[PDB]
Amino acid sequence: NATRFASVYAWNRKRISNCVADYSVLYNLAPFFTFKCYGVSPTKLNDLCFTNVYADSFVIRGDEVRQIAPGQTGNIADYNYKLPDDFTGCVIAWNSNKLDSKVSGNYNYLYRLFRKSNLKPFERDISTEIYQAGNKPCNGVAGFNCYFPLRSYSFRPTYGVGHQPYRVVVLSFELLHAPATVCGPKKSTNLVKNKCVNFNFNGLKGTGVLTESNKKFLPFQQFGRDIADTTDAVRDPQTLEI
Amino acid sequence: EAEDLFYQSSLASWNYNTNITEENVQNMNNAGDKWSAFLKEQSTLAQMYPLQEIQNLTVKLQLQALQQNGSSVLSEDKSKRLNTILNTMSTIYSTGKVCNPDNPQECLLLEPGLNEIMANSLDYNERLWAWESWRSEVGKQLRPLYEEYVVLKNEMARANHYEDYGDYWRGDYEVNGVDGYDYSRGQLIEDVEHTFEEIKPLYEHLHAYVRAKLMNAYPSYISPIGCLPAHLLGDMWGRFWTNLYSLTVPFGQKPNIDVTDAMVDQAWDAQRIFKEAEKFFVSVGLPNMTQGFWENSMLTDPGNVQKAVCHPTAWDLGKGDFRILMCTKVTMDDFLTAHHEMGHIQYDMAYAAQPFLLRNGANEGFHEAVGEIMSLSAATPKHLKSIGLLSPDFQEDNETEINFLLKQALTIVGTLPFTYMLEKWRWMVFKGEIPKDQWMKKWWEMKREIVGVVEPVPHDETYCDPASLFHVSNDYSFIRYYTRTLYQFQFQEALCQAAKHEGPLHKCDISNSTEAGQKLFNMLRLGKSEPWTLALENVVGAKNMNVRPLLNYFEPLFTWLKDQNKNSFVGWSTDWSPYAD
Repeated sequence: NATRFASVYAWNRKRISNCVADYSVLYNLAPFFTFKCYGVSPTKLNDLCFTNVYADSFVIRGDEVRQIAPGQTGNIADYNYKLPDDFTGCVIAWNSNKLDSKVSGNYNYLYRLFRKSNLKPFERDISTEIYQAGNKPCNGVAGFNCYFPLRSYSFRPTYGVGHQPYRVVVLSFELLHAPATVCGPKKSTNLVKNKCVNFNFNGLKGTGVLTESNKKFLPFQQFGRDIADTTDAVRDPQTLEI
Repeated sequence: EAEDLFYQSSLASWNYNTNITEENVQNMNNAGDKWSAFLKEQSTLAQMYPLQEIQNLTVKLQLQALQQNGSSVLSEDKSKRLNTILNTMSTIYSTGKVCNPDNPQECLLLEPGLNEIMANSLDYNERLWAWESWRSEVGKQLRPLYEEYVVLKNEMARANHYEDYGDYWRGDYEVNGVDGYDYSRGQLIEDVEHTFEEIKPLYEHLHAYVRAKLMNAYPSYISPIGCLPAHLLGDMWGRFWTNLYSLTVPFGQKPNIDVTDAMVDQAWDAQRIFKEAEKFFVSVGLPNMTQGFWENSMLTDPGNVQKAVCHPTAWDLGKGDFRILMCTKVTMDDFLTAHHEMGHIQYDMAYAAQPFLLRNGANEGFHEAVGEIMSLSAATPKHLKSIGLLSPDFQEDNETEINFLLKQALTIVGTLPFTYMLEKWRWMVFKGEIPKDQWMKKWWEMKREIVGVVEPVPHDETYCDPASLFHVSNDYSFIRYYTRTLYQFQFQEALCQAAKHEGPLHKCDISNSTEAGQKLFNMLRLGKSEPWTLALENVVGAKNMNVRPLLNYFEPLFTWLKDQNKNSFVGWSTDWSPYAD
């Protein structure tokens, strides 16, 4: 929900690490236009955690939304950015008609259509180099047989869907050998007392009868044991009650 | 950089066509000079291109449209002179005042005046002043204007390595660089002459059918043997013969096929016109509707406080923006041009990933011939019964299909010798084959032999007769209309060959079939990256221009035109004249 976005070749970095992500108000509410991705489903992210998550904020044309795919090549997927074959995360797009544009075309943000070579995935390429495919040079100026790929956008809300301003948030999921830090939301149920019931806690599994406890407890502990090495107290995962 | 400077210019023309104010005429100019500066700051940097070493065909098709220097090869006073005479010759056609020489106290204007007098007038002498005074008051000063114009464009063509200016309109059809699919610039001359020989019995049976039914209206004005007087063709020149349908109706007791009476009682609007007709495109296999087409286009004339020109055109603005502009009315003919003008805009929807030099048709007539195949497939009884607009049990016999065939005979087949008569004349005035005293004498001599029309008043060299049209007075191409029909019948045959319909081609229907979608969409997405001689082989299988589906379209008509003209005279002669008294 950013007010200012970055360019499509000037991708910024916002770290998502050591936190809990709540997708019950973002993905389940869904204020965006389209919701589709490959690799994983959006109903699989609630019980799956990863090590390091990255994201960005950039607005493309509407015809360039088909180039954002793993293994895709084209005018944007081979010259502006690249998605790798092992891309785990998902891509969410939403139209941004009147707030991200201006009158007579949004000439604030630019995009590169030609590059001198094929780029790697995660390349923040903001250079002003010239693609060459001829014989003679031009001494570094936009002149004879020398392309100038830097040209601004033309966003305005009275236009069609072919270059409608679509705010695309490419959220990149990545699992490593480090343990996971960012995990999705998960609903909870009510608690019952004075009954032999099953326990599915955050860090304790078993069965028994939950009664009131008059024992001392710590705010960081999960469970307690007696002298006979069995569980006799559990702290609430949502709250704190032993 | 051409996706921004032309896009600022062409949106000002869309803003001028929507809102006509005094601040909007200059809005096209100040955003329009930067595209004309970019058209010359790129073309002077594209003159030293080595075309002897580039092997890429996708690059070299882009550089052929950039190597053309344009109209600024010559000197500074002549580049001022071409900017001077071009806006002069279009202002006098738009603001031309013509009236009767007997009573000049009332003189009206162009568009409400001349249009009504060719529709329902039956008088001989009163309609004769409507055709003669337009050629005697507007076209008198064109002969000092066109004589220096015909020497201006010949010097533009010799420095750009052409033969003459007749090869400039044929330069868009030139295909070079591919072995086996070569097409010379002079190959279009003998191709037009070869395609006319199959339609020469087709027009001669149409020439005898019009004159035999017009014997009852004009007993002592039209000969049974000779040619046609020029002031009774139902049009200003003879391009559209649709207004002569009330005089050449085959059976008046048979009802016409129309949904004008069926559209009023269901309370249809202009929003329901483009919504039901968009279901024709998704059922074939084309992609869906864009949202900028709906909430931003002008289908309803916005009140009487502001003027807006709503002539039907599809505005290919740029970068994937698609807009249409017409005043949609509740009739039969406005629904067919709603099918036609969005057939151009779905052709432009296919090559959205192609660049600016490849975002065009394969020639100058490819963009309009691919739009009429949905308009021909919308007036069929198979489509109109499936949408529920007609009767659920409507009678269809052999006699009511002739009345549908004459709706496609008058406006399509009738302009094709008139397209041949003008474009052979325009090719030979720039080549210098005729002198100044034979400049206008050759025009009605070639008119009397190939279309069968004789002027009732003799015109000297001080009048300019073919420049009263819209395309001659604005310096546009006229060879696009001859291959407009030949491409729209080769497409409409070959698309519903895969739709497994057994019957005639006028009863064929490409909807409710996805076999014609994938056979079309790989041809629509090519654009100028592939030439037309290889894109034709993917659909119809023929790289050459042939007249085979045009003979099979009117094959019930060519049987009936043979049997009705057993007593009539086939052909014409160069002896009869209306002024020979």
